[PDB]
Amino acid sequence: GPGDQRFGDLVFRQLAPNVWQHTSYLDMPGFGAVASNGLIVRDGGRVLVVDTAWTDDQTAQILNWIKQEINLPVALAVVTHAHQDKMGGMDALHAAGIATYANALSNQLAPQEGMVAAQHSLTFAANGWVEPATAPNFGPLKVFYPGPGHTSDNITVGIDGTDIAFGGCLIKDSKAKSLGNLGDADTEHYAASVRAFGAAFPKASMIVMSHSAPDSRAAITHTARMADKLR
Amino acid sequence: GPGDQRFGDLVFRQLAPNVWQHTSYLDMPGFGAVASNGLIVRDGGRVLVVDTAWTDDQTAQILNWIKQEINLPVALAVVTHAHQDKMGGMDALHAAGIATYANALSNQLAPQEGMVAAQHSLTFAANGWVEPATAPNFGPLKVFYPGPGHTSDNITVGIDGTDIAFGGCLIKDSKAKSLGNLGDADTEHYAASVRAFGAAFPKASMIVMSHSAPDSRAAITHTARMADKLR
Amino acid sequence: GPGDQRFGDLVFRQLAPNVWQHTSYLDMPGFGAVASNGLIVRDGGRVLVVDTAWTDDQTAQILNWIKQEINLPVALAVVTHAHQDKMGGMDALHAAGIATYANALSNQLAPQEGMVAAQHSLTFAANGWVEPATAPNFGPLKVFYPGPGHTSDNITVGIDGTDIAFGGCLIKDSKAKSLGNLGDADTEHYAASVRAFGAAFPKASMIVMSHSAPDSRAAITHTARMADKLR
Amino acid sequence: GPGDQRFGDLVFRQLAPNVWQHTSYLDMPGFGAVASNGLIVRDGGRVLVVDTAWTDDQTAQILNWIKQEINLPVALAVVTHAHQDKMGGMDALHAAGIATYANALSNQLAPQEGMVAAQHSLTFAANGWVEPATAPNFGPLKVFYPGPGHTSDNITVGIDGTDIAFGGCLIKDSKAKSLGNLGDADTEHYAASVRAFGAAFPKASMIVMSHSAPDSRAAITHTARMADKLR
Amino acid sequence: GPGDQRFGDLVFRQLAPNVWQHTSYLDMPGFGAVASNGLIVRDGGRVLVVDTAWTDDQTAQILNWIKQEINLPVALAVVTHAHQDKMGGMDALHAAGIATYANALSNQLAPQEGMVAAQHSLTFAANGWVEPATAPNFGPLKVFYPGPGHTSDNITVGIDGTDIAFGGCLIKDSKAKSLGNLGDADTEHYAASVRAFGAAFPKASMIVMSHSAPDSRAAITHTARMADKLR
Amino acid sequence: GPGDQRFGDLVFRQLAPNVWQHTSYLDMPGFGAVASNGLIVRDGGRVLVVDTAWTDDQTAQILNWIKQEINLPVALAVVTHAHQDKMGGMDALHAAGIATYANALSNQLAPQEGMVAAQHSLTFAANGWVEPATAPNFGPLKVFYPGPGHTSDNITVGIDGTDIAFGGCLIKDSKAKSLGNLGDADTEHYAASVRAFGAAFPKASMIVMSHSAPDSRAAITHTARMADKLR
Amino acid sequence: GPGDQRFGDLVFRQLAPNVWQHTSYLDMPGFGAVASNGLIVRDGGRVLVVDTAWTDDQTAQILNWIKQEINLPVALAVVTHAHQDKMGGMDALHAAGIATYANALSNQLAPQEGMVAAQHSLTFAANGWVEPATAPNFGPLKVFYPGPGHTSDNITVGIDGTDIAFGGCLIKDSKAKSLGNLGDADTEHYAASVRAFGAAFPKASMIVMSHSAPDSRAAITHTARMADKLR
Amino acid sequence: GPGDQRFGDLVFRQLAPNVWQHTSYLDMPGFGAVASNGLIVRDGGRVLVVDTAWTDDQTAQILNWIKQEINLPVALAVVTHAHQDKMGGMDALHAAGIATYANALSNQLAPQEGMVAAQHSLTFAANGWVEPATAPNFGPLKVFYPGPGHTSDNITVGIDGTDIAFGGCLIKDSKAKSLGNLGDADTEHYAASVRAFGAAFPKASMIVMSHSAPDSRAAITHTARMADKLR
Ligand SMILES: [Co+2]
Ligand SMILES: [Co+2]
Ligand SMILES: [Co+2]
Ligand SMILES: [Co+2]
Ligand SMILES: [Co+2]
Ligand SMILES: [Co+2]
Ligand SMILES: [Co+2]
Ligand SMILES: [Co+2]
Ligand code: NI
Ligand code: NI
Ligand code: NI
Ligand code: NI
Ligand code: NI
Ligand code: NI
Ligand code: NI
Ligand code: NI
Ligand code: NI
Ligand code: NI
Ligand code: NI
Ligand code: NI
Ligand code: NI
Ligand code: NI
Ligand code: NI
Ligand code: NI
Ligand code: NI
Ligand code: NI
Ligand code: NI
Ligand code: NI
Ligand code: NI
Ligand code: NI
Ligand code: NI
Ligand code: NI
Ligand code: NI
Ligand code: NI
Ligand code: NI
Ligand code: NI
Ligand SMILES: [Zn+2]
Ligand SMILES: [Zn+2]
Ligand SMILES: [Zn+2]
Ligand SMILES: [Zn+2]
Ligand SMILES: [Zn+2]
Ligand SMILES: [Zn+2]
Ligand SMILES: [Zn+2]
Ligand SMILES: [Zn+2]
Repeated sequence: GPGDQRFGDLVFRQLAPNVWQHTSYLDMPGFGAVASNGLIVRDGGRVLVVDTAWTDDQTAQILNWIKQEINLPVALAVVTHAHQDKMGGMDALHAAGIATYANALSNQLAPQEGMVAAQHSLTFAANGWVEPATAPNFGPLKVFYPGPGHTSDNITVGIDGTDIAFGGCLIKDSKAKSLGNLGDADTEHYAASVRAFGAAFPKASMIVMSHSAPDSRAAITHTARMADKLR
Repeated sequence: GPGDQRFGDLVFRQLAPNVWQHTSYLDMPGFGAVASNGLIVRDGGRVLVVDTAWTDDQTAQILNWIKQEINLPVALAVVTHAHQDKMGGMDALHAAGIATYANALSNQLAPQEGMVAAQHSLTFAANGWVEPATAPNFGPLKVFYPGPGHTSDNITVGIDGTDIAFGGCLIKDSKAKSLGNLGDADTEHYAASVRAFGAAFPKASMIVMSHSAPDSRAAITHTARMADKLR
Repeated sequence: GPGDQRFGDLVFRQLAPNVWQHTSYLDMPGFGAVASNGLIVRDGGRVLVVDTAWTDDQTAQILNWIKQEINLPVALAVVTHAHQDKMGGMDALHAAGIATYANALSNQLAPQEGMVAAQHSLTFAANGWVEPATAPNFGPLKVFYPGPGHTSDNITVGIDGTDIAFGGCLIKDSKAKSLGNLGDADTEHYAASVRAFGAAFPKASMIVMSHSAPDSRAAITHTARMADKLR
Repeated sequence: GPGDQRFGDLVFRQLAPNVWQHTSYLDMPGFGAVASNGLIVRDGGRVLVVDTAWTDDQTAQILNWIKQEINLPVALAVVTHAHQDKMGGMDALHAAGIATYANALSNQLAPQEGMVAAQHSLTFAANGWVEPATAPNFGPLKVFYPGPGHTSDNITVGIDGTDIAFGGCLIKDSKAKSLGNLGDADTEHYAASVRAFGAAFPKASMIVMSHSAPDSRAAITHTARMADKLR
Repeated sequence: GPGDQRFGDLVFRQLAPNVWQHTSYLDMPGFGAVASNGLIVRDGGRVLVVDTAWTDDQTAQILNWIKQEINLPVALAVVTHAHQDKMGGMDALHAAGIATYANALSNQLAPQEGMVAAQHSLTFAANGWVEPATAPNFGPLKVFYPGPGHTSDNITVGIDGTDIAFGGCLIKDSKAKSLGNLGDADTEHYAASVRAFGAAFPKASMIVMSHSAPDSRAAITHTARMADKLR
Repeated sequence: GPGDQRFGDLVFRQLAPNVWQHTSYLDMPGFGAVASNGLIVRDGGRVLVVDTAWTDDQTAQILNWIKQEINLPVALAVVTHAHQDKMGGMDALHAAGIATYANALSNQLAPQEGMVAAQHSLTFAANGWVEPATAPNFGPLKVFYPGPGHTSDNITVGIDGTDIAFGGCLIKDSKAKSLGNLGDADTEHYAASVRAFGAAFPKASMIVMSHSAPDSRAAITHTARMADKLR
Repeated sequence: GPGDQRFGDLVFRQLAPNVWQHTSYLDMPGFGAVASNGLIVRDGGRVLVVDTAWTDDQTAQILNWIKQEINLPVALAVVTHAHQDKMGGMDALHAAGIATYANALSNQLAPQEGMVAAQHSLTFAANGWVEPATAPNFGPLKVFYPGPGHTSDNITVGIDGTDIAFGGCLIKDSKAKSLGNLGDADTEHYAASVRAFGAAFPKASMIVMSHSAPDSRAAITHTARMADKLR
Repeated sequence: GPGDQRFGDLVFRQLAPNVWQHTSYLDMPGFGAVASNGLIVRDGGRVLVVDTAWTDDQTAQILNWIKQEINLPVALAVVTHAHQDKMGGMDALHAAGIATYANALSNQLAPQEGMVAAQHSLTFAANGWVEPATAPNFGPLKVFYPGPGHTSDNITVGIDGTDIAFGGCLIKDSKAKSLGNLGDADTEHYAASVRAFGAAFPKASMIVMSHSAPDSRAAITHTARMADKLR
């Protein structure tokens, strides 16, 4: 004990001595309140953020929680693709003077997706790993592009020094009944991309995702199996 | 009763309490007067236009008919590809201060096709549906890119709250003897694109097209069959 | 009777049968709650907005008030310069699909001022009046650039069919003790610009401004006199 | 004998064995039908056009008159500034495949003036004469930029081998009561620009202008005198 | 009688009452003097040029021959790809004020090929035929892009009203021992492109090419057969 | 005690509990070893750097000294103009992943000055103070553009919470015999710019400059007097 | 005798009367000091450089060695791909005023690879050989793009008048146990690219590479065999 | 003895052991054959060229003369303004692979002047001297922008190690009757610019110019006196 901290409209669940999952909620007609998960990482003397909340106001609340509970500057934020639940709060990050990073493709896609682009673009080598020159001061954040799946631009993040890997919206939990919103999905390459994510972080035992509590590696396998049925 | 209204050089046929088909004519050496069809949609307190007439003057006549018969501001116009019969009257729309929208590819293609580009570009998700952020205030207009067919950029429009779907020049009537002008056609993907249009609006029973009176879904099937013979 | 309507955190004061002043408030350390004024114009079947509120949330409240009290589409919005109290709520307008307009210089200045640029740029003739081609569907809104003053980009708006002229932050009331925030001011040309505004709308008897209740033409004279002391 | 030829809605007056003045009319509320004048020049085996008519349709009529009465290809057209009466018919010229030329500033100004830009830009030396490299195949057309006056971009044309100089809208006849539309005028430099035009073509005895029948050099002097009263 | 006219360093052979072949020579170490052929077309009252000579000086000689023997303005020139023998004389054309046209790809390729780009870019429909809007005043010149072969950008020209088709360097004579310079060749698509050229001008009986006297359709067949051996 | 710390080839002199002056040296033929001064500021949990050293290697040594003696991340660096002694070490900062800032004009000037541009551009209001939106996380660093002097782009920095103002190369000590390198100087505005710097930081009692130990406000007065003799 | 010259931190081994191999070293955690090889070519009265050293300082030492041992201007440098060991010293070359050349793709890739781009871009024909117009004054340097392998942009250089071909990092020695760093490798096309290199320089008997002493053609064969196991 | 060498159509006069004046001629209707002068400088092991000849062919002859009489690579060429006599032969320099340099303004002006731009742009400090970073390997060539005169872009060159300064077309000989072609002249600043040139090279005793044999400093004084009469 104790339990997941409620701060404002958000929930923070500590996953590791230096890692927290931030959760925000959006009301969707019929589907109740839909949770979206991101991460907060303390690395020495600075905080790293993965994904925004649904909105600018919710994202501001994240920064407030950080200030109150951690009290270290937020050095940077990386967002995992151009959808509202991951990049809906970019303005809040920028207003706070936080350097933001996204896949170059995410920034390209941002206008048509109605999102505000990140200030900096990540570029990835042919093997999927981020080119280090485009990801300065990322520290323990290992960024990997597994290929097109949930979206064309979806990227994933592993946390060095932990057993945690963040699949974002590419990954669903081990009992999910569907792959959810496939509006921007690449049905052909989805399955391969899921498995590439698993191979990129072969030792991760806690898989964090956007819309379900952290699961085991079974989440990866189950998602890839659902994705096979699309091609 | 009564019949199709003649206004100036144009004909307007009411298809629904809030939908009219606008028809303009161009003299083509040998082929008599060739009709081109577009749509006019009343949605609450504003009018939406699909496609221009062959010319700027004819398009001005459309706007005049709207003012006389409907008397609501034309909020926007969407044009379905970069050919004279669909975008020949862009200048008239722009002179009237009407916001115009086309497929991004249509605007790219406009100069080589001798057309004036729309002021705004539509972008489509991988599944063919327009990204909502690029189509503000479209209301009941459901815009879908079925893939290359009549042209590389041809798009289609369904009207929510009705049984009407507009195939433009992609679709021919159920007894057409050919697919017409294939000067910019994608013979390989034409058939698949036609069928994608049909699947995108599976409940539509009135199929509107550029050069023939509204037909049934048989128009879709027959067009796809003719298109099969090209690949 | 009755009095100024309170809606959410905002106040709306009707100035004319088709004109309302919208007021929003921002807490400034020491200066209490500082009011910023804009305008709302009903012109036939559509609403025109002049200036946003301080914030996106407050601006959303403006749109909500319009929907409840007027129930007509907001055809466009024009913002009078790149400062928070005039352009702080651009995102809210854009999210609502409202076409936004600003001085071309305002859009140029927006990034350095930390503002979101308008979607469309206004250009002005040498005499100060907006070039009509860049201001489509403005209706009764007569837009005039009086020259540099409060800022380099500040523009003014007269409302045809009324005795109302909006000076924005260029004009202060007839008893103001100073010209306020001169952080971006052109001290040399301020006085001349104020007088140009007065001459541009010579018949206006109700002068609306950003931070004080509507005043008479004495507001113009008094502001110009204060501005003389800067050069 | 005989008199000025009426062709369609236009009037053509022969000024020289190889020069005609083309006149088109636009209805202006109160000011009756307002004439705008341009020039047509036969130079050997090709026709040169100075200025369009008010509209695209009227400009098409010019080309038709040329074909019927001269029957030589229109090698090029030069337009004298970005206003409707001079550049309102650009689309007609471009549709006919005619190479169009304007002051670089005119093309820059075209969008805000609601005009279609010329395809090619003229650049002028410090002395006001067109740089020959930017005016290929102009033949007897001597193009001169006298400085800002009626507009910032207004240019003038002399016809080599004749006593004719075209002042466009910069020049008014010797009994004009005002300088007309000063909406885009440079009141400071107008007078000097008029006199520069006169000095550029010191031997011209027939001065052609936009809105009045050809006059003598008294038109230049009288215009410059009216312009003096603006500074 | 009589024979092929020698003018300066060039040879002109009349192929039709309004068509001449222009030939220029360049010394290549070992291969003697290598001839390159282009075309000259009289169409009414103007001359059309296909391809330049090897050099600017030789191209100037072409223009001089035209002036002496035809005495009509050269309305335009089209060049068939970005190699020295086809575009080596662009500067001479531009100095003479002649509007030049090339495949858009040719202009893109011009810098790396050490060529001066044409002033205007031709764009081709999916079927290979030039989009008319990009080829104004081409008259009897029917321009067709057969696909990649000799180069990626090579285009071909048929002359309406004659039995002549110009294959440029894509086509070799019916007894050629090789396809010559394949330095920029597309060995995979060469054969298909040759046959597409033949199909595009199915009635042409005189096939003109760059490096050999006009041949029959056997030149097309033989070239395609040689090209088959590359894939 | 004790004295100025020697670290590598550099000297660090503590000016305040959170401010150090960094000094690097470059051998100039005849003028011995020429010192260039910058600043290092500790603000809470991060370090701020003003100006680089002469070279990349020397600048790397600065970062090493910071790590050893302070052990806090360098959040950002601001450089005061595009000359070797101020921006010669940009590559070292960028290699370390440090966000760099300069006057927009400095970045514009960087190529011609042979300098590497900063990653971010500072923009200044008309009154000379930096627009806050372009200077995120600057903390106690108050950046002011005094106008052209030593160079066109020279900027100055005050340190909030101290009596220190940094004039860079604009200011010389109170006994300097000349204004030094005037190769890029604005001789007309130099004097006024010096006095503007003094007025911008009216309470500063320790004036830090590039080439001489910290002096009093007499440095400002004396520099302005020398600058008067240039106009 | 004698042996390989040690100059500063570098080693120079003469391969031919006008060719030297330059070697620089970088400490890699665990892998000892890793050598990277480039070439130096004397061609008449000027020196040509292939590849930089790991660092700017090491590259400066190369230039110093050239000055001391050869004493001819370095006309140009060509770098073989965007990695530290080949382009890490670009700044040193540029500071010395040496014209630098790289594959256009290398310059495109330079930012994401953290490299400084070359000043000029090489473009290659479809057959792999450099387009001569983009490689002026290269002399005996025959530059060939074999296709993607070690990286997407890797190019190779043969030295005319010698038996030497430089494979860079594409080629490993005849007993290498792996293909080394495959972080940016194209595993699919690597093998074919290696063999293309061999075919491009079929007579070369001394194969020079980045990380091993010059070997025979067995290096090519062995590398291609290792590369086969990747696809 | 002996006299000025005639090579082809050109004359070369040796001014110093390492400096030659190159002269080319162009026939101008009435003014006989007009000479234009440039310079050739041997600096160690390479040749530097100042200005081209009137034409590409004449410029090629310059390069041929250099090869025959000096036999050293031409490292670079600098051209002194965008007029035919100074930049008419740029193509010849570029074809030979010679790096060309001009005032940035000259390159900007080149298209309108009908000139081919230099490959590299020179930028000048406020004092008129070229910024060294933009003039690599210039050696003894001291380049100075004296301000607008003959043209807006005219630059001047001094030769270190000699008593020679090249004024180009800015300077006329000590008995010239006029300032010649003032078509692009700045009549206001001409005089001051001439005197600035004189002050920039205060020790030069041989003044070289475009259209007259080398003169004394009296050429400078006399030119400045003629220029005074223009303002
Ligand atoms: Co937002
Ligand atoms: Co039109
Ligand atoms: Co906002
Ligand atoms: Co038009
Ligand atoms: Co040429
Ligand atoms: Co550096
Ligand atoms: Co470097
Ligand atoms: Co040339
Ligand atoms: Ni940044
Ligand atoms: Ni990489
Ligand atoms: Ni695939
Ligand atoms: Ni499962
Ligand atoms: Ni818009
Ligand atoms: Ni989408
Ligand atoms: Ni396909
Ligand atoms: Ni059927
Ligand atoms: Ni205007
Ligand atoms: Ni002023
Ligand atoms: Ni008062
Ligand atoms: Ni053109
Ligand atoms: Ni000129
Ligand atoms: Ni003036
Ligand atoms: Ni009079
Ligand atoms: Ni087409
Ligand atoms: Ni293919
Ligand atoms: Ni055969
Ligand atoms: Ni500001
Ligand atoms: Ni000043
Ligand atoms: Ni003193
Ligand atoms: Ni270069
Ligand atoms: Ni090539
Ligand atoms: Ni492949
Ligand atoms: Ni082996
Ligand atoms: Ni400088
Ligand atoms: Ni001046
Ligand atoms: Ni004299
Ligand atoms: Zn998503
Ligand atoms: Zn069509
Ligand atoms: Zn303000
Ligand atoms: Zn006008
Ligand atoms: Zn070729
Ligand atoms: Zn400095
Ligand atoms: Zn590598
Ligand atoms: Zn000149």
